[PDB]
Amino acid sequence: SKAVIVIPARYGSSRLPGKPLLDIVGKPMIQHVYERALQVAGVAEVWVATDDPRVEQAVQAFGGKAIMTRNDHESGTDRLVEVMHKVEADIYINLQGDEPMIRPRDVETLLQGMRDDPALPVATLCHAISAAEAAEPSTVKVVVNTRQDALYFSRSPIPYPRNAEKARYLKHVGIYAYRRDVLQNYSQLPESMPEQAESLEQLRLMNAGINIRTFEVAATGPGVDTPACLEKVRALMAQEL
Amino acid sequence: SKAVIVIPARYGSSRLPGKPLLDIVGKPMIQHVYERALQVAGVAEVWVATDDPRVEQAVQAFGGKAIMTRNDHESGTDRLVEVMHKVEADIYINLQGDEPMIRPRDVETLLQGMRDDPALPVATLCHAISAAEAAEPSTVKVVVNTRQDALYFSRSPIPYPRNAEKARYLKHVGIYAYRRDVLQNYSQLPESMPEQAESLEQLRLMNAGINIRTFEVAATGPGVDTPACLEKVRALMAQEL
Ligand SMILES: Nc1ccn([C@@H]2O[C@H](COP(=O)(O)OP(=O)(O)OP(=O)(O)O)[C@@H](O)[C@H]2O)c(=O)n1
Ligand SMILES: Nc1ccn([C@@H]2O[C@H](COP(=O)(O)OP(=O)(O)OP(=O)(O)O)[C@@H](O)[C@H]2O)c(=O)n1
Ligand SMILES: [Mg+2]
Ligand SMILES: [Mg+2]
Repeated sequence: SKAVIVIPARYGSSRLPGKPLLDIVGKPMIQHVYERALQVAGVAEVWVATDDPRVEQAVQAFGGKAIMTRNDHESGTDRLVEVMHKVEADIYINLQGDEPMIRPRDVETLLQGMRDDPALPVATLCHAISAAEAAEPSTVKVVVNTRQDALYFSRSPIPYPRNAEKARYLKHVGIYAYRRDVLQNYSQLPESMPEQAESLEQLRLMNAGINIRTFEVAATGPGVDTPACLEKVRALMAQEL
Repeated sequence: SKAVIVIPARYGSSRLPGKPLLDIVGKPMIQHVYERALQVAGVAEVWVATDDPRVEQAVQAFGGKAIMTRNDHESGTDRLVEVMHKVEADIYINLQGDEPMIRPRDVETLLQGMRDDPALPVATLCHAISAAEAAEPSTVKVVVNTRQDALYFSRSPIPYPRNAEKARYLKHVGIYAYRRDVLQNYSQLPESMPEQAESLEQLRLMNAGINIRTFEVAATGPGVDTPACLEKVRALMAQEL
């Protein structure tokens, strides 16, 4: 059971452009992710999937695996599919490039889930959040059953707060562990109505009966989209040491 | 493949005491439901599960079948399990006692779904609704996959309208079709957190990985909850004549 990590790092960014080559305390964001990916046990390879060369050059610079990919992809998942075709593996882990504060142990937990249950198509992460945090649509909630299998993913605060005291929310940490086969019969997947309405690509798998299991971890640090928190990333990154 | 129809009709009601016996165009509400259930093809038995002797009598009064049950039942569902033990069948259909405007064909569509797939645990119904309606916490929304399997049931507008033009909604028509086995292991099922927050008992099935398939129908007539709705249906059913 070989497993590899893939890190999508497009240059073009609607919000903050060239977001991956951004300097977070001496290193380019993308590098922080790479180094951390390298610390994950059980992984045979760590690849960065890029579309622009200013990234590929940046990556090779620190000696990272730089595989060039199409500059047309509408989503990460797609770009990952293209890499699944050239880099052989049983398990693919997709780590976003805008999260320089990922926890190598969280990833290990994710990959362990895949290993503990071979029949599991996809694994992903989540963590508890206040009902105050579950209000913001930028935040994505997830609800699961006893087996931790995902029921649904939404921008709406689910479950609804009827008996509000009994409500418990879980943010969804956008990392995924895919079974090679899943990626292979993926391009054939048609976009679902919930997907397009919600603007959540993972719902394209649920539309197709493809089970996704969630794994809970501790409140994770901030991602990197808002240059405002970007100071907290640097401040937390810089402090972290 | 024997299938029976169960109609829970407890005497009690926070706003319409005796409700099952309320008069709509000449007959007590419960009768309407019964007569309509009797029109459904493929059903071997139509039973009314009650908790009161006055409710029992009335049903015997017009030639219907009745069965007394624990007056301490907490829910129409838990009342059904008790009937599952006395009346043998492979499929159980639970029709509400406060919905005299049920459509015999909708139930047939429901029973057919269970028959077309022996492996299906439970089947239910739904129907399209505007986003303006879906806003009401009072209305239970449901979202499904390509095979029409339910992903989640909530009072929150799901799917969330990120790209509203893509958001299409379904109101959950609360009728059920239970495979005998499902009812046999029901009392062992523990209440789920999502079920408690949203106050939706069907969510105790999903928490247990027990698939529920939804079938779409045309917008259904209203039930009898408050006396405004009572006069609301009374009218409808009279102008139908
Ligand atoms: N076609 C795409 C889309 C996304 N990504 C990658 O997926 C991660 C996060 O995606 P996202 O949050 O959507 O960032 P952007 O794609 O740049 O869009 P935005 O800035 O608005 O969030 C990043 O590593 C990004 O480069 C990618 O490689 N190729
Ligand atoms: N302990 C119970 C609870 C409910 N039911 C039956 O389940 C159906 C619908 O129940 P519900 O949706 O909960 O409506 P009500 O409970 O009657 O709402 P209210 O208390 O406000 O009248 C009705 O046929 C009702 O008689 C039952 O037989 N026994
Ligand atoms: Mg991002
Ligand atoms: Mg009612």
